[PDB]
Amino acid sequence: SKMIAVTMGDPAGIGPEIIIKSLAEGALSGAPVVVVGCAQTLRRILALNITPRAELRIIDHPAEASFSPATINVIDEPLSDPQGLRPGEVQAQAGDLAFRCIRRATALALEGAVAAIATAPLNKEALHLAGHAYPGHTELLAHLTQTTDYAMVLYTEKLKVIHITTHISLRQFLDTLNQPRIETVIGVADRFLRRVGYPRPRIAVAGVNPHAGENGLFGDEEIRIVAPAVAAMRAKGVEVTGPCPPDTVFMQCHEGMYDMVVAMYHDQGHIPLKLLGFYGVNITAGLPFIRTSADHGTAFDIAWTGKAKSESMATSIELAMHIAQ
Amino acid sequence: SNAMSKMIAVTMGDPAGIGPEIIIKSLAEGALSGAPVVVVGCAQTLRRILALNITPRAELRIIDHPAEASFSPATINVIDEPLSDPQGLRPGEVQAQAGDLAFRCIRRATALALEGAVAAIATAPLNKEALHLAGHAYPGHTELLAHLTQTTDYAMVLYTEKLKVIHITTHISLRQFLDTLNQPRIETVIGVADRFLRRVGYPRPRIAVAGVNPHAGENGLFGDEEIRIVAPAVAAMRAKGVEVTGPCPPDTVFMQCHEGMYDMVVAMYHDQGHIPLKLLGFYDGVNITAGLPFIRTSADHGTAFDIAWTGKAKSESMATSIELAMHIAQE
Ligand SMILES: [Cl-]
Ligand code: NI
Ligand code: NI
Repeated sequence: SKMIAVTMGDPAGIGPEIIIKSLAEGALSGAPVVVVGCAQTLRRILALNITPRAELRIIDHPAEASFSPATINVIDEPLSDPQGLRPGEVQAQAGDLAFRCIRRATALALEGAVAAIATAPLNKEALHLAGHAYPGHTELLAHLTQTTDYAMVLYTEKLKVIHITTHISLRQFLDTLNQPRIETVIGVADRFLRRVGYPRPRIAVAGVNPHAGENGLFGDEEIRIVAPAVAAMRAKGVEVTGPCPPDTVFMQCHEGMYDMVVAMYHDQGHIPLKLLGFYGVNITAGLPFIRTSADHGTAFDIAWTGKAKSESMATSIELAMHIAQ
Repeated sequence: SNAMSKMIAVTMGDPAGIGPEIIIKSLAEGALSGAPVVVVGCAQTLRRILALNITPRAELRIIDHPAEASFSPATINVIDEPLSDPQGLRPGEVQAQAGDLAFRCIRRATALALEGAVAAIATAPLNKEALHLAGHAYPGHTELLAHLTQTTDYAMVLYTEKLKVIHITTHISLRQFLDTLNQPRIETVIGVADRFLRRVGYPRPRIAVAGVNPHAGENGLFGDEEIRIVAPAVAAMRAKGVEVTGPCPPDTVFMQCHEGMYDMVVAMYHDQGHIPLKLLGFYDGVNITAGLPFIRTSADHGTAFDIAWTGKAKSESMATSIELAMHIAQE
């Protein structure tokens, strides 16, 4: 039984309650999931009657987990002051816990004690206040695993995408586009797909401009940057093609012509995925293990009220499990 | 005529291209057999195509005016706009007489649409080089139609029952889109969208405007086009009573429209609007040139001189464009 670790995230946010909701009932009840988090915090949430009931089984190591419906196995990573934590506020002890849970889960994944991680949201202000000077999970995970090259993947059965960049302006994407990064991401895609079991991954690389530039009629990015990256990776034995017209390449992948598309920018890849009804499926590819997450924040405005939806947390756990098993 | 609806015109386009054969295939059989469609084109060219046995059979009914049409299955009503030398025309070659015909059919059909004799035009493709060689200095249909109807403000619409999109920009580089994005154009396109949908019969169209940057900028974290250009356009049009909202995150706005939250999305650039439509299966690129005084449609195919007059060109997109023109024309 391949296990998933789930990190608590910021305990003052919605992470604790969406973890309990995800694991206490429904499809993931009794699933092989180990929570790395503050057990006392989980108990405070349970006492507020804002989630289904659950028994906690505290453990020291994933190999000591015992899975059953309505029980949550927890490796306790304690807050310094669990009873003093205030809901929905930026607190150093909360940012510190978010960091420590990621650190501990990462160590377990690197040892092979768990197969993958699914992360609950952290608050970057609190993370920084606690002395952890990372923009977010991605840079922290990269540091803890000595991973230089990584990229965001959206993963569904029929359409998979990996992104050259994500949360930057469209203009910045154009002004930073570069051949080394595209080659790197093609390589990350190939290794990622091999590791999920595709012996000979078929990868398509999207162009930048309409019609992939129509032979230079629109822009020069395809001839000067994208096509040379494709050629270099084809020479290195990757089954990669492109540049491909953006408005047909995702369609082609969805129809089974390719296993994954390399999208040039956030919306190029996100628009098609979310239209197909995937509004929990993001993977940080390139790390030594699979890491999933949801696109939502800590939601301090509603934290500890039971209003936050747990579906994206559950979807991220399900995805990690699916790939691991 | 014996139409039970408004009629539309179909223009032949460049006769040396695939226009003639895809018109015949569209109208001679299948869904549009007997439909209230009048072809404006060179009848002798259609007869040359029929004699090549590269299409289904069809009887031609030549007429002088749409009101004199008589619609029936496997018959095509044609207002004959003749080539200067129909028997000398060569398939799949740039020829002045072909460009001249393409122009004349558009001119004649436009006059009929403006007079109300037909309610829309669906165009077959023309060849720009031939159009220019015939002394008609236009990049293509859109500019020619805009000129003949004195239309300044227009935009490309993709139309399905669940997802409709109108474009700020289309065939330009992403960099040129970013360098030329301006508030007046966005206001104009919102206006074109509102008028188009009200005409269709949506008294209070719900229009969403897509952002430029991821998360529509995320309150400025990922760029400022939304704050400086797009949001002011939306506010200006809301002040004119348009039910317009945005800027919206690009990766959720098309999905929301598709789910029924909005009637139409204003897309900022070509791929932003084209990726979602082609993913849902609409790969033919049928589109409406919105803002003209009448409905005009077309498919995204060219003249395909490589296969012209061989019967290999697919007619499905032509048929879909005729069907869409006919449908939208009924409002
Ligand atoms: Cl109308
Ligand atoms: Ni995002
Ligand atoms: Ni196009």
